Amino acid sequence: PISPIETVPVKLKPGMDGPKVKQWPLTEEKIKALVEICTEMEKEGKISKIGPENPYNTPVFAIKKKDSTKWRKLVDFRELNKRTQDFWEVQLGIPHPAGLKKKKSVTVLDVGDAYFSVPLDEDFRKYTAFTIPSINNETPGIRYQYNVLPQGWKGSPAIFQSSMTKILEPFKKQNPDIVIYQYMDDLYVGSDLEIGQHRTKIEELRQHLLRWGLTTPDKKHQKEPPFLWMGYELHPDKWTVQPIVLPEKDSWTVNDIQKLVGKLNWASQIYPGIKVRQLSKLLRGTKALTEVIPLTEEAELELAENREILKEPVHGVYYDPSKDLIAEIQKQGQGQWTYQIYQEPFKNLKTGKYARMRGAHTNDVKQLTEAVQKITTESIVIWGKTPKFKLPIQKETWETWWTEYWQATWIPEWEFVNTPPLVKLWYQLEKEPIVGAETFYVDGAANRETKLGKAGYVTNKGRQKVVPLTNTTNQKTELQAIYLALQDSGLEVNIVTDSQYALGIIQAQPDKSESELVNQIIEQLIKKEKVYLAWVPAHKGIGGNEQVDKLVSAGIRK
Amino acid sequence: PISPIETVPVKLKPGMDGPKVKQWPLTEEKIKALVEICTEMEKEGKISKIGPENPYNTPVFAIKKKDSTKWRKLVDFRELNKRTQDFWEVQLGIPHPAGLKKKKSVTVLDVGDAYFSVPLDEDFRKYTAFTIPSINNETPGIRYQYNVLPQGWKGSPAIFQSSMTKILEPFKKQNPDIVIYQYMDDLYVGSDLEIGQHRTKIEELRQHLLRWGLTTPDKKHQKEPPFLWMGYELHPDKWTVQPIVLPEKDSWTVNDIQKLVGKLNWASQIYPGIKVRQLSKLLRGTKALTEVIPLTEEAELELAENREILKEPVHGVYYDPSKDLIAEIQKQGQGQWTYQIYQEPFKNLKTGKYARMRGAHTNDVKQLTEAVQKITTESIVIWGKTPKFKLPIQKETWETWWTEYWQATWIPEWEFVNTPPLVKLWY
Ligand SMILES: Cc1cccc2c1nc(-c1c(F)cccc1F)n2Cc1c(F)cccc1F
Repeated sequence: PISPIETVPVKLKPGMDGPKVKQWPLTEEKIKALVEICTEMEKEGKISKIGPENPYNTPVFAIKKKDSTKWRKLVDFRELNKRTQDFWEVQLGIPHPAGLKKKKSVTVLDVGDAYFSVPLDEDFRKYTAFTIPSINNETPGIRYQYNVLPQGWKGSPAIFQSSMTKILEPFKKQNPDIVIYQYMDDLYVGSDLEIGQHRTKIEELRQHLLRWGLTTPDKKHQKEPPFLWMGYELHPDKWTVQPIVLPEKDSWTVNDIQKLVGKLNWASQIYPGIKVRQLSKLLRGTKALTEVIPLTEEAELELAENREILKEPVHGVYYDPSKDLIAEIQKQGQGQWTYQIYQEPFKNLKTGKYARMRGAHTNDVKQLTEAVQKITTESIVIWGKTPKFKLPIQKETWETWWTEYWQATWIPEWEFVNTPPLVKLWYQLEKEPIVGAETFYVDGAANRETKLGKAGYVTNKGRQKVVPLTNTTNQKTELQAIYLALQDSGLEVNIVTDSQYALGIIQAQPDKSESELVNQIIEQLIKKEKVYLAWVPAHKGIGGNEQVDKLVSAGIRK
Repeated sequence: PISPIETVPVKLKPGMDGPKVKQWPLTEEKIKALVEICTEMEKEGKISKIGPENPYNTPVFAIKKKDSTKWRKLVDFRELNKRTQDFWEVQLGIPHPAGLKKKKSVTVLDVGDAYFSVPLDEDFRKYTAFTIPSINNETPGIRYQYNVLPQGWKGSPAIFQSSMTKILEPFKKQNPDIVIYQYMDDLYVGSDLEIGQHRTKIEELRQHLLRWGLTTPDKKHQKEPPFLWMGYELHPDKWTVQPIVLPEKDSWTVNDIQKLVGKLNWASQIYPGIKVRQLSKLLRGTKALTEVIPLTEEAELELAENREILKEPVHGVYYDPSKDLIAEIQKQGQGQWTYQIYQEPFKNLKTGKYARMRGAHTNDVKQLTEAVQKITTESIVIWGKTPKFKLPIQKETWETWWTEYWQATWIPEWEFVNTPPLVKLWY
């Protein structure tokens, strides 16, 4: 029925006008299909006849499926929607199962003919006029306009939710122990009453809605838990992701790898361990959709391993405000981190991962702090507060690093949890030129056009080396130089460079890079007792720039 | 109550439409405070619940007032300000008194409550809409729009200006020496009197306003022996820019001079005209780093000379009111942060440093929030406008904690840097 609800005043974008789209006459097969429907809708108030004074029109269609015994009126509003004002975005935020609080009893209620029960703003009705096409030429023109929320208009979900929320208050004002969640046309009612005293309330609510014209066909609220909503499987005391069936193909198209990674990410919010490192690398293409991106060998062990974890289903629990929130993080591989949030010993609230592809060079600690940050934001959205962290890092390691890092940082309450691998700084640079230690004046340089370069050094003791390199850049050579010095020096060395690039990468104390050169260099530093790096202005002739920068003339010059 | 006043018609800057900014997620504690504050505002007719036909949005936050007595709602009108006030910088602009910086003492008084009594033009309310968020997206969000001039919107002071100038007359006559400047929700009061006389004319002023209606929060360092300096008193005298030191040594090592050739090679961008001609030659050999090599006289002539070209500033001083002020901050050492305000790179209109060492509130984010609020207050005093900061911090960390140590009623424009500065140790 039509509710005595107040109508929300609607309006067209500034300087626009009602649609005037053209509708192709249709098979007289479906012109009778419509008339039957519209006659029943008109009887019920939903629509009304007016076409003389109504200069607008929206196309109307008709579709019937054997998966039914009747027809279906369908109207294409996409032109009216183009000229209808904006509304307060319905809801760009869905709850997350792990943040729902333990309830004793839940009951979803379907509220079907939602929209046709809510009136539409008198002044806007005229812009909804559709026209039913006559048999042949016997066209007097039968046209109707809506008096309620149209099934595909832009403001229907918003105006419906708003109206439903006002209908509910005089009812939740009298029934304080009942909590209600709105979603599309579903009402989920929750409470802490004995299932007996609960079904009585659900009935009162049904009668309340019934007085407002809204029907809850659900007699007794006959909906079935587990509830399946937004890809979730929700039980009365546990939730989980809906079944994840990873296909088994012989050849994978770039599109098949996506849906694959898609599911693997979705499942990661509760299955500990899922890995996406290699199945994700593959998609490094410029123009591809069917490009038979050939599955690699490492990407092959990954897909198998996730299939193994997906083996036995896992469940997570709901939230209890009286307990604490805790999140633990452990290092998975290189660049990958996993974590779980819980209130108790072994029943996770939710799971998750964090990977870092920020260019390529980052520090194990910098990554941990980032992981802590990503979790913190999530907790704030889901539970309204921050968890206590359990982290595989010693208060000393951490403090040494933040105290010396150029960026300001923060991390809530956290405790150490000894669990390998353990986060730590594999090497520290000295802050003062070492005395007695040899001094290497390092230099490198490549020819951009030819890709031929050289790396070298000259020490104070007269030691010299120059090695020719092919297929290189001014940055590989600049690091090759530092690498040669580290290779020919004793356990304590003083190195001088002109390169701000190389000084930065190393000062950042990286550990397991996506470059074997930097890994070769890292492996050296760790082996050294004391290393001290220093930087001086590139092309402004210094000792290093005059001696170490002239031996590079055994190729290209100027 | 029922105090009718014709409303000043406010209009958006043509072409532009109302704001639609996303509301950051808030903690339950802060949400509870917002709904309590907001419910009172609604009984008093200050704000009204709105429907879905209003698509606009402006972020809201909750911050603690002085001493942490109780919560305060802070509306982030940066976007709305940019869509309006930029042309309420023209139509109802408020002139900036160039002598406020010369005063010996400046107090800052919160005069924001005044606004809540002047009704806002009805066709503009719509644009002030804000949403108190819901935890975990369980409920829609409570939605309101303002019925009266709001507090952090630059049009409020532009409109109350009339009432202000009037209320203040009797006092500007009895006190022609004292400079008074209004910025957003604050009154900036400056004089050259003694800190004991000044603090006296300030509460004289407080009572004059109160005598006429407006209110203003009280101190704590006079009657109840409150361990705190909460009532802002600045002294634009001690303000100076000389963090550019050169190491004064007796034993010059190769390392030492190398660094010096470096700092001097950077300084060379700010002050065209200082070169390392002679120093960049005593380093022409490939010697051990730690090998003393006490400068040749020619060098000492270049070092001595440079030690000076610094204290003598560049042209630079060209404050173009048509440009924006940019502020960069660099985490220095332990509890120390340097900063530079400019409009064109390497042409500093001002430089400084800030410090309250990591011990009591040994937090990084807390210091950064403090330095951002000090650098801003200074800019309001000297140029009558706030700067856009380049904060060395991760965006999300900052968006999560800024509002935990924030004590000011305005919010500056900001952005984040991810690349280390090699402008770090050079001051
Ligand atoms: C413990 C529990 C398990 C399964 C579904 C549940 C649930 N609690 C609510 C709930 C709520 F948390 C607040 C108000 C009314 C409620 F019914 N819903 C319903 C529900 C949601 F609240 C969100 C998404 C799906 C859903 F089924």
